[PDB]
Amino acid sequence: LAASLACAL
Repeated sequence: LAASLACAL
């Protein structure tokens, strides 16, 4: 989940 937030942004 954490990585998905950074990736998206």
